[PDB]
Amino acid sequence: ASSVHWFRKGLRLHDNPALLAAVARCVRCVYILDPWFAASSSVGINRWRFLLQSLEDLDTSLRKSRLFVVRGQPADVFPRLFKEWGVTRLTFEYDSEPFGKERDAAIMKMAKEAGVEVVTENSHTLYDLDRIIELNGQKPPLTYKRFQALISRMELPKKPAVAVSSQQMESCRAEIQEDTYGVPSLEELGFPTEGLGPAVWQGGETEALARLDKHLERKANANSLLASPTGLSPYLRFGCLSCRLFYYRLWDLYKKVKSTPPLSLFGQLLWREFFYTAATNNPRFDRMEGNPICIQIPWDRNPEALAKWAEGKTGFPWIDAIMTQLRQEGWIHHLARHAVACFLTRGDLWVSWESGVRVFDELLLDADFSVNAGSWMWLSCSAFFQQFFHCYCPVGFGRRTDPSGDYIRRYLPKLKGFPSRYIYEPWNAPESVQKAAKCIIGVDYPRPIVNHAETSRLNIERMKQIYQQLS
Repeated sequence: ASSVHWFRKGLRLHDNPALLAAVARCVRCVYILDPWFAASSSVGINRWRFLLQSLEDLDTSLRKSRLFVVRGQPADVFPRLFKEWGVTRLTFEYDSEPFGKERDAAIMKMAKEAGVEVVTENSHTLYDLDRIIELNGQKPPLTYKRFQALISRMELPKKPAVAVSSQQMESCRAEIQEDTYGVPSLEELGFPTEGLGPAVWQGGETEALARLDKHLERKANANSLLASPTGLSPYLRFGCLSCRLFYYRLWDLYKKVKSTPPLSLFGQLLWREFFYTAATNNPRFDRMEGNPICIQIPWDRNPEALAKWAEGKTGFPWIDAIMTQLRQEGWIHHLARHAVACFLTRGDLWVSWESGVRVFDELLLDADFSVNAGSWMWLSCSAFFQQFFHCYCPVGFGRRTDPSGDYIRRYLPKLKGFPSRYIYEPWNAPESVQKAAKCIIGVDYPRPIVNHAETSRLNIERMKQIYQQLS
C-alpha cells in the first residue's frame, strides 16, 4: 500500500489521524497549488504568504522525507500521480464545506474507478458535524444557544491524536534530489514584494505550537486591538493548530486554577464549530438569494460606497483605522469586525453582507467559507434569529474602546496631531486645531460619507419593516 496524504486544510503533523491513516509501505505528502490560479487570485498577499509559510515549515518538519507541492488542478493531476507513483491509498482530512465535499466526492469516485481506496478523517472541527446534525433532528441548530445546550448533553470531543513518530518516518520515506516539487515564493505566484517587511502573523505549525504555549501562560483595552503574539485564529483556520489540542489544553489549565467549565471558555471554538455545522449542508451559505436561512433584505448595490469602505476612506477614523489595519496585516479584533460590518450593512451603508464577505475573504487570515459567511449573516441580522443589537456608533464605539486615540494614530498617521477629544470625529474640530494637527478635513483626509444619526434612524426603519412581514 503506497499512500498519498493530501494537505488542503489541516497543515500540521500533530493531531492528524488521516496522516496516521496513510502510515504501510510508501507515503508521500502533497499539496496541490495552481500557480496561475494563484497568479489571478484576488486574494491578497497576506493570505498567500501565510499559506506558503505554513507550507515551508511543514517542508522543514518533514526533512527530519519532504513535501511534494504538485502544480495543477486536483482533477487531471491525481490520475498522473496515481499511475506514476503507483498509488493504492489516498488519505486527507475531511472537509465539511459544500464545495469541498462535492470536490472531494469527485476525487473519491475518480479514485474509485482507478482502483484507489480513499480514507478521510475529521480533525478540522472538534466534533463530527454530522453527528451534531442528526442529534438535532437532522437539521442544523440555527441559534448558538440551541447549539450549546446540545454540546453539553453530548460526549466530550475526541482528544488530540498521537502525532506520527520518527520511527515510521524512516521506514517508508523516499526522495529525488533534483526541488521541482519545491514550495513556491510570492514572486513565482505573481506578487510584488517591493520592500515587504516581515509578516505579523508568520504561517506554520511551529509558530502555532509556539504561540499556543505563550497563550496558555498562566498569570494572563487598546492593547487588545493590536496583533497579539499569543493570538491563534489564523492557525486554526488553516489547521496549523488543531482545535482539539487547543480544547483540552484549555481544560488542563482550567482544571489547574480550581471542576467542569461553562461552554464560554471555549468561546472562540464553539462559535467556529457552530458556523461550520450550520454550513456543511448549505451550498448557498455565502449568499443571500437561494439560501434557506438567510432573510431576504433589499441591500443597495453600491460599488462606490463599498470601495470607500474597503479602502478605509470613510470619514470615520475608527472605521478607516480598522480597514487600514485589516489590509496591512490580515487580522483585526473581533469587536472591530463588528464595527466595520455593522457600518457596511445595517448601521450605515446598507450594502450587502455578501460584499463584506468578499473583502474579508481577500484580506482576513482566519476567514473561510463557513466562519466568515456565518459572522456576516449574524452581524447583519440576516440569519440566526437575532435581536438586532443595536448600534456601533462609528464615532462612539471607537472613543469607548480606546479613548487615547492611539489605535487611530498608529494606523491613520495623517491624523497624528489631533487631540483625543477630536481624533474620532476630526470634522468637529475648528480650523485652528486641524491646522495645528497639520490635517485639513476635506483635503488631507475625507469628510464622513454619511450622516450617521440620520442614516441609522433610516436603516432602523428598513429592518423593522423586514421583520414585521416575517413575525
